[PDB]
Amino acid sequence: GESLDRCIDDINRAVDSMSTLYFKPPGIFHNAILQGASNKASIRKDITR
Amino acid sequence: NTIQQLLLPKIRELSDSIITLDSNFTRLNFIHESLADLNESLGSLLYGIMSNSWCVEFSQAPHDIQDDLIAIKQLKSLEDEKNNLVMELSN
Amino acid sequence: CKSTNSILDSWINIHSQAGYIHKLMSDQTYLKLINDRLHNENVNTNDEDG
Repeated sequence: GESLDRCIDDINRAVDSMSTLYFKPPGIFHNAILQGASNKASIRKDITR
Repeated sequence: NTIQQLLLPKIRELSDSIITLDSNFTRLNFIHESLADLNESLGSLLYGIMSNSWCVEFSQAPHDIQDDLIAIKQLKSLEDEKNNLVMELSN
Repeated sequence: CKSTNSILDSWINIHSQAGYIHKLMSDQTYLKLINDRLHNENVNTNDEDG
């Protein structure tokens, strides 16, 4: 019935909102710290950089 | 008729669960943004600290700090021994 | 979350070293010893064993 249509519409809206979510990418300083602590050669490469 | 009715509740709880999951993921996204901001602030502080570290010299940085501290506590204990021994002698 | 954890362990290491060397700087005897060590090196750098 119309309840089925309402449920389908609500699910579609929920999925559409779920797709539109954006998670912030790592910033400028996180990259520096993490790549300078990632690997033994990576620490030297980041110190050089 | 009644059989599509038999189904419809199941899709209804599915809809409820999906809506709850969507809201939970939005809250998790807020938490993720907060974590990113905290990471950026702390990483900036650490980067400044390490840049200054690669730029300054401290002339009395120890090298065997574990040996130094065990030696210090050993000397401390020997000093308590000396103090007990001397105050007994004086007494 | 893993990156945040890594940053926090770096902070933990820094603070642990800070605590150890604060313990070192707490004792006056070691500081006196390194002080007259500096003065001895001023008068004679050779006698490290001293």
